[PDB]
Amino acid sequence: DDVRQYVVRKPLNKEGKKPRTKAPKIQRLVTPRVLQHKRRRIALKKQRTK
RNA sequence: UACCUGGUUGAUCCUGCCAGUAGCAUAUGCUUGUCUCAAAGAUUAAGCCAUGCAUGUCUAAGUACGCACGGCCGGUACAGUG
Repeated sequence: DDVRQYVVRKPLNKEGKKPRTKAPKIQRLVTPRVLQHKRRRIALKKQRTK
């Protein structure tokens, strides 16, 4: 199940400033780039052995 | 530039030092118009210190929910400067 949709977003409301909601950058999350880094590491091991 | 000169005697040769003589280095005195380079609290006290400064640092690439600013949908985790 999606995890980014379940983060707590904090609301902001300043005098004169239009209102906005802000959410933190989720850490230790699995993204395509984490998998890409893992695959590149594994492939580097492959080329070393070869 | 491998150099000497005055002084012992009534006078003479000599030992021999004193003094002269030139540079260099620190201080000091007098004087001082340009211009270039340039040493400089070592000597006495490695004595004592008011105050200020002299060591900080972020990239695309460790960590950003500081509206501190800021976007184009404030129902798309993280837009960016920070």
